[PDB]
Amino acid sequence: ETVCVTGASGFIGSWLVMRLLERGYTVRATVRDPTNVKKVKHLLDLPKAETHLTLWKADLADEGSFDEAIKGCTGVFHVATPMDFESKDPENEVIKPTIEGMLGIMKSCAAAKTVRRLVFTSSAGTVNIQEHQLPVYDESCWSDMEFCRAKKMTAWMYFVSKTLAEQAAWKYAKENNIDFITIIPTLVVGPFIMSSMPPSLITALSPITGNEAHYSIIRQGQFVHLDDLCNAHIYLFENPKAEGRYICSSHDCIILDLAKMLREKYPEYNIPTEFKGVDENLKSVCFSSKKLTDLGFEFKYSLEDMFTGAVDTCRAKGLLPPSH
Ligand SMILES: NC(=O)c1ccc[n+]([C@@H]2O[C@H](COP(=O)([O-])OP(=O)(O)OC[C@H]3O[C@@H](n4cnc5c(N)ncnc54)[C@H](OP(=O)(O)O)[C@@H]3O)[C@@H](O)[C@H]2O)c1
Ligand SMILES: O=C1C[C@@H](c2ccc(O)c(O)c2)Oc2cc(O)cc(O)c21
Repeated sequence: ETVCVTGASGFIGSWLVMRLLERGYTVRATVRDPTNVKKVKHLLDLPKAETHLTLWKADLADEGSFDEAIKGCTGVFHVATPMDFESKDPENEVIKPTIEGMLGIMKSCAAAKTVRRLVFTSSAGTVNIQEHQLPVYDESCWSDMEFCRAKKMTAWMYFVSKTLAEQAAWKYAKENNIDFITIIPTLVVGPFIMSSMPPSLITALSPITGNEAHYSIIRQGQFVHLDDLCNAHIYLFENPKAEGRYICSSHDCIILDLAKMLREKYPEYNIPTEFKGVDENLKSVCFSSKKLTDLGFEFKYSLEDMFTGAVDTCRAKGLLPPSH
């Protein structure tokens, strides 16, 4: 069957396309710019690309731009999203196109008549952005927008756009009887096929690069392997019993435990031993994937698997130095 993957050039998007083509799907992959060789070469080099992959030019900012790609598809994976954390105009450059792009794709789907299920890749930032952290989060939990806008932590604008897009999407879905599923990943770590630094790995490997601004996301961190996440996407698209939101998260630990793991695996890098405002008594915060595992889904990868995959790929591609 024929599925549309939005944001196919990205970290998650490109791996998903790979796994979909591997599974025998016909894939329509969207990108903003098909003349960009660094964005498309990795898609075209995929096994089955010549015969089973087409590229479509589309932007979330343009009304109706996903109309042609979606017509004829039996499913849609909406993975694309504005990823700028440092935007000087957050409302127009990030928040607004995320929500209207999302609703636009849902309408593009309704207009197609062929789409049997829309799978939206949401974000853990729609779940646990509040002042007090619960010990365990599930699918009933939503982020606090007032707190998010006021605190203005790293990625606040991104957290707001994702939260607002998902809530708007559920409203549209309930009112128009659209078979709609969302997947909520935590921090996605692993090897990848794209040629530039995946945004999440800026966060995940902060302990190695010393990027302190990203510490706030991993302070009480939750993680999932790229390949487990993409298999969860395919699983929930194919599983007829699937409904509502699904958390997809396999591990949790505080920055201290993560930095420990990395020092032990990578002695060549300068990884801190102490982090300001963080003690051994800091509670680990868990995202519960029980709804997903209850369906029959199995995670296959460990925290060590994720990070070795990520660092090894970064090295291979010259995105991390060999040592410090
Ligand atoms: N990775 C994680 O840790 C993580 C965790 C939770 C949720 N997520 C979600 O997973 C999805 C993919 O994340 P990612 O890590 O793969 O990020 P990524 O590498 O930045 O991929 C995002 C893709 O979106 C596309 N895009 C950006 N702006 C667009 C626009 N205005 N119109 C159309 N496409 C646009 C870009 O493709 P082009 O530049 O080629 O057009 C980019 O390749 C996002 O929805 C994100 O919210 C990611
Ligand atoms: O989309 C995400 C997930 C996000 C995150 C992970 C775990 C949490 O508890 C949480 O509130 C948010 O962190 C990210 C960091 C990035 O650099 C890129 C992302 O897409 C994300």
